[PDB]
Amino acid sequence: ATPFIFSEENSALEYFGEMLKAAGYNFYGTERLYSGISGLELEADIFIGVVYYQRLRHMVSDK
Amino acid sequence: GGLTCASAPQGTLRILEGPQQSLSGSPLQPIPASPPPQIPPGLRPRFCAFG
Repeated sequence: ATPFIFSEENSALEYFGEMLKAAGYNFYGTERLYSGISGLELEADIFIGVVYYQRLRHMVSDK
Repeated sequence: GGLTCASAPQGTLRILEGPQQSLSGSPLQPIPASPPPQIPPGLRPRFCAFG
């Protein structure tokens, strides 16, 4: 994810959507979910993925 | 028998030592530009549906 490595001509979304479509998923990164409460396939297909979360040092236990 | 002022100099020479410029080649980088990130060949799906 180095800055300034992907231009307007070579886009990042194009690159990673091709990567995804090469794995059987869809270009735009949306997979369609079901509702865990009603059990029905939601009408909109959701955008899901893997992101890196940090946990901050500020906790309600200290404030 | 003493030293007297003589005629004013007619000119001055100033010497300095200087080397010269080479041709402009402008060789910017060993491996140049920002080489683009790219597709691993073939890849293949690493996941299948159930059923």
